[PDB]
Amino acid sequence: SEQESVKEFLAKAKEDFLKKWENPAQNTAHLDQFERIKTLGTGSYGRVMLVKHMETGNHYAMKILDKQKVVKLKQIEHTLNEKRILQAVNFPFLVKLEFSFKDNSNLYMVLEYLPGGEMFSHLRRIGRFSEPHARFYAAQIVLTFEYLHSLDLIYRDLKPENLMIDQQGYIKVTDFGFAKRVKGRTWTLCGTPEYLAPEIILSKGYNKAVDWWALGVLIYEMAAGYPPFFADQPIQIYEKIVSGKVRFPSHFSSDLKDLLRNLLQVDLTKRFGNLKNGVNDIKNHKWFATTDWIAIYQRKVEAPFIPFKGPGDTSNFDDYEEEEIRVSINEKCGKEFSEF
Amino acid sequence: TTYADFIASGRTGRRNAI
Repeated sequence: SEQESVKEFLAKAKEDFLKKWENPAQNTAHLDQFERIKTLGTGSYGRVMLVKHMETGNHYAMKILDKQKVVKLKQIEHTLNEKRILQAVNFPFLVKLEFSFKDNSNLYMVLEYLPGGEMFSHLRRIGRFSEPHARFYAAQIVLTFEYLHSLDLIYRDLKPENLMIDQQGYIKVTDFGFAKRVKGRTWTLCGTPEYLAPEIILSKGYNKAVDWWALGVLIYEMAAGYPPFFADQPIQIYEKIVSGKVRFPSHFSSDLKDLLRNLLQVDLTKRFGNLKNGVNDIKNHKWFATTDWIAIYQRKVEAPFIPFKGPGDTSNFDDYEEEEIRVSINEKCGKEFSEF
Repeated sequence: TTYADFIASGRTGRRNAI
């Protein structure tokens, strides 16, 4: 039985997760063991750099967070939570945390490196994805959310900017900066404006159904090349989202439109993923009729795109200014990050 | 067109979380 196999798989995954969640791993490397290659991304907290593990020659994406900046930006809980989730999860489409450590100034998370880069870059380059291309990525997200939701984790920041592509053309969910492990409802205003479910905008209690709404936004943006609700400023985007109105490009198939009407559903008692049959309402939808869910999970499906090569191995990535990694002689924010 | 409106929005670049 396929259904009893799903139940047994998830029961084992929860047992594995809870063991790691209760006793997280800490201090599994040191900065002196890595060579910096290039900055891949910069933000408020700090940055992500491509690095080489000197002992093996393996490459990784190292997230560097300045402890003082994290404290100033009120991100202590978010930082500790992101690391705690990353070390406890295990799914083929979730980025692996290889090592983590801290020094006087910084927190370090050494992650699996995804050389295919952002889905965002490819989507804006190509304009839009064909429906089979969009469907392949959408199927990965469905399975990822079925896994995360089973562990009572709400993701809350789905967007092309967050979805990396690996060597096999498969996507990888990477950023857990807003994910929360909660059973009932939650109230925080977080996420990205275009991707917010109306109940988030309206300050109502919300649950895992917000991720199914964000999936609708993602599918739409992938298939259209632009999101369903956009405007000059976030407040104007919120107005469109809460309106209860959506328009589709003429090239969208009838099946795609029907799936999107069920995901981009204001009414929580009607939203797909949130009904009695849960995720099976999405998995069994006509738009996914050609999807072999087990073959996607087993990574047996040939990806629609497998990532012009210029000088070096980072030639297709944007150029960030290479800034120093300063390690103060004084320990900063020791008590705040003792669990890291 | 909707595509022209998307370009005019000025939110075609990478979007930050709130």
